This record gives sequence, C-alpha cells and structure tokens, in this order.
Amino acid sequence: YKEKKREDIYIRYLYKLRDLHRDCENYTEAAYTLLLHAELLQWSDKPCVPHLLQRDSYYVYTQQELKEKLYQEIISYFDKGKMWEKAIKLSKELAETYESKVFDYEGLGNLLKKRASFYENIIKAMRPQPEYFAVGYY
Amino acid sequence: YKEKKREDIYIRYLYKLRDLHRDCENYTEAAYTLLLHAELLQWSDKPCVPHLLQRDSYYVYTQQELKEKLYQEIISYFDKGKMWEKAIKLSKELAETYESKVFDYEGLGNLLKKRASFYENIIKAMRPQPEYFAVGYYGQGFPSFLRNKIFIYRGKEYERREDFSLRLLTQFPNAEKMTSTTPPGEDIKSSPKQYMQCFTVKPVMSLPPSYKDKPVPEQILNYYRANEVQQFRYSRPFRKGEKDPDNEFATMWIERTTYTTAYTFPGILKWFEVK
Amino acid sequence: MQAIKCVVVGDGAVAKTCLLISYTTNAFPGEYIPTVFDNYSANVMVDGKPVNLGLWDTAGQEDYDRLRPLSYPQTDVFLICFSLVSPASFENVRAKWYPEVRHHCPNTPIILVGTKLDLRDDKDTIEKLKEKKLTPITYPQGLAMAKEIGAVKYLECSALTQRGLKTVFDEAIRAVL
Repeated sequence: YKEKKREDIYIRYLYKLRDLHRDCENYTEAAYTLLLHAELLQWSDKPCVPHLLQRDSYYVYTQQELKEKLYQEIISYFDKGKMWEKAIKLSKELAETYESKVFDYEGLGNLLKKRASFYENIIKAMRPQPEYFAVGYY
Repeated sequence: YKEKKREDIYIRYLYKLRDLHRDCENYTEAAYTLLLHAELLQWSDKPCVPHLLQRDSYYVYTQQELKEKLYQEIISYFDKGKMWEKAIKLSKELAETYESKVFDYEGLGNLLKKRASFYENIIKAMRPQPEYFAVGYYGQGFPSFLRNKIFIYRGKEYERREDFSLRLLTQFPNAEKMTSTTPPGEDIKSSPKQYMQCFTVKPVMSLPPSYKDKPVPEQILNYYRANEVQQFRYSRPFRKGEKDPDNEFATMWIERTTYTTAYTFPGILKWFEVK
Repeated sequence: MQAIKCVVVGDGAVAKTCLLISYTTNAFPGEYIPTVFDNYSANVMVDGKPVNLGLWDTAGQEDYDRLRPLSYPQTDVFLICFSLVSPASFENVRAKWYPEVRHHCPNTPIILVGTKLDLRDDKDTIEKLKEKKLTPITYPQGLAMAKEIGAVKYLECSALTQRGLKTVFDEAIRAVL
C-alpha cells in the first residue's frame, strides 16, 4: 500500500498491526507503528485531510492535536517499552511544539515530569541485551 | 573594580552586596549578583584560577561544579523571587550541561521537577505589578553621583506615589519637594539645599521576542509589562490654543518624555539613573 | 483576591471626578489627565491582602435619580461627598443627597468627605463667599452632620494638594475592614 500510496487503508493496517503487537505486548514495535503513522502528520493547525481522522474518535482534531496525542501514546509505550531514549527524543519535540505554538505549560510540566522519570530509569537500572540470530531459509 | 579588573576582590564585594540584598530579601537582586559572579565562570572542567575559589568552601571545585552550584542557588532565589522566567532560562542550560558533559541524570530529574513547579506557578497564579517612579535629585549638597541626577526606582508592588516620596524623605534630610515636576532648576542646578521631585512613570512595554503577532495568553505579556524594561514615558498636560470653556481639546498637548536607562529592571539595584 | 464596591455621589459643581481620577492616576497635584469616561477602579493593598475596587462614579444630576438607585444594591460602602466651600452643596446633601441615599440604602457603612479644603481657608474665596453672602462652613458643623447620621467617618480633603486623600480612601476601604 505504501507503494500504492493509498494512505488511508495504509493507516488502517497500521492500526491492525498495532493491535497485533499490543496483543504481543511488543510495545517497541507498536510504538514504532504509531510513529510511522505520526510521521505523515504535521505540527500545523489545520486538519488537512479527514483520512488521518480515524475511527477511534472523530471530531475537529487539529493536525497539531492529533500529532501530539499520538506522540503522547508513543511515549507511554516506550516507557513501558524500557526504551527511554526514543521517549526523550520525542518528549523534547513535544515540549518545543508546546512552547512555540500552543503555550499550554501544564502539558510541559507533565511531559517533562515523565522525562525525569525516564532519565532516572536509564541511569539507575540495568536491562538485559537481547541476542540476535541469523535465520537462513532454504 | 570591574574597571580595574581585579576580579577577586570584585567577587568579594559581589558577595558583600549579596549579603546586603539577602538581608533585604531582595532575592531578585541577590540572584542577579550571583549571576554576575557566574558570568565569568565557564562550563569547562579545569578550575582555571583559585581566585574564583572563594572562602565559603574550598577544595577542587571543578569550574563546571562551581558554575552549576551557583546556578542552583540562583534558581532557588528566583523561585522565591517569584520570577520563574529567568529560573527556566537557567534551568534549561543547567540541564543541557548535565546532558552533554556530566551525564548525571538524577540532577536532571530534580532540576526539571522544579522546572515544572515553575511553569505551574507562572500560568496558575497572579502577582502584582510594581510601580515605577522618577526621582530627580537636584541641589548641590547632594553627593557627586547624586547632584543634578535623575533616577528611576523600582518601588514596591503597590506603593502610592507619596508613600515612596515619604520613604525617600526618610532616606534624606532637607526633605522638600520642588513643584515644577517637569524641568530642573538652574539655580538649583548649582545651589545647595538638596532638592528632589518624584512622580510615577509609565513602564513602556517590553518586546517579547517571537511574540509580536502570536496569539499568546496574557500572563506572559503581563510579566513583560513590568520587567525587563528600560523605556519610560511621562504624559505632560499642556494648554496650547484658546481656553474655550466647554472644551479642553482646543489646548490639549501632551509633551511626553521618554526615559531610557542603562540597565533593565529588575536588576542588582532596585533603582537606576536615567541614562 | 477580591473587589470592593464603592459608590460616590454629589453635585456636578464640585468635580469629585477630578479627585477620584487624580487618586487612581497617582497623579502629581494639578497634573491629572481628564479622561472621557466614568466609573473608575483600582487594585489596592492596605492591610493583610491587596484587593480590587471599583469606584461607582455617579453624576449628580437630579434627573438620573432613576439610574443611580439601580447601582445602589450590594454596595459594600458608599461615599457621600460635597464641597466645603459651597453652602448650596450643604443644602443639597442634607436636603436631597443624604436623605434619599439613606432611604435607598439605610444599611451600608457611610463616610462623608469634604472638598476644596485648600479653598476652605482661601482668603479670596472666603471673602468672595462673604460678599456673595455664602459661608465658608467649617469642620465642626461637618462633624455635627456626621454625628447627625453617625457616619462611620467624616473627612476633609483637597485636589490640588491630595491631603488626606489617600487617607480618605484608606478609611473608605477599611470601613468594610
């Protein structure tokens, strides 16, 4: 579909795979999928297409709002994904969008609160390194 | 001393004035002083001179460490100084120094925790706008730096004009008031018997950068209405034309006088001569 | 953080509006800019905590005795005013202002205030009143008027001097406080 560029059903299967990975609790993968979704989004105000307006909830959803809501959920997943680096990476830009465009500082406070929790986690604790294997199908 | 560049004793008097302002609880001014101290410091590791190593505590104190400790205390003062904007400004750079150079993320957590408290404070509550007055010192009994000199005083949040006038009169004997508020007195430009005059002035708005057309909330601009200011105007009533009875706009002329001071209120000192 | 209702009435021959504006403007004496609108307000610290307040500037024209009372309800304090140098103002207040104000709001802290106190002792003004057969009526009978109503305070101030003017507002706002 990405080749065929029918972005809407593309988003639909994005969400399908999100459901699957969540069923597997693959928070990393699920959040990456939501990221791929958010990639096409912009920080602009105008909701350019209702195609990105999905079936989960449907009203005005300024492009900015949908992007930030997605980002929020992605951050949640990385947090329970124990990959706080990407969480920090997106937290920064959520913050800067808040600062330069919405000026809602309460969101700043909560966002960076979680950001601190992230830095604490990353320096403090240790996590195992997953092993990698080469699978040769023949 | 700053002229003479003997930085060490300069720091010593910096700390003296810090003690004074703390005694006055002028957290804004005290923290500005510590800022001036921290200005010369760098984020480098090597403690370049033990001159900056003061008498409060003395050991290795890597340049980085002393700078960050100062910054921490300055942030504390701004917080109880109710000026969280500058607190945020320095919190950002403390954080970035942590990230790029020390990698101690616990400091990150605590620092930005306080940062959140700051944002909460600033959007949530409201704080009064301090009034500003123009103090014109005249006469010759005044000291060298006061004779024929005009200052602006960052008074308290709600000082009525004559309350501050009286307060200054306490500061100065031979406490009289010239009544021609606008001009000086040429005789008094040289005469003894120190003469002064006081009046509220208009704090000319700041220019919040990148805000000139943004639909920003009011809190930020109300902050900018009082602080980070140098420009000050005073409306001057005047009659110019015929003084017809039913009308006054045959003669209304306002000879406003702009005032540009060297520094920005608030500062290390709660007043400044008009530059 | 709270606001205080405060009404002021009086004849238009004294220009109490000048007093109010010069106070709120914090104007240098004889330096106020006369605005084009009424009903001034301010945000005031006196004791404990700062408060807002709005000054119900009411025109004294008799015809407006139908819109003045609709403003009266829920008034924290009212300030009755006059001209210390106008016997006609005294006749008005004791005859019209004070009576009808008492009738409309018999239950509100009240303070009486003089005006043109500088002119009260002005030799030219008092001699003009004498040759025009008006009396530079003095403080003690103002106190008699106060005790007649038992107004919680009586005061005398001036515009070109602002003397006690700040005080005037201080006891005005401490009438509630």
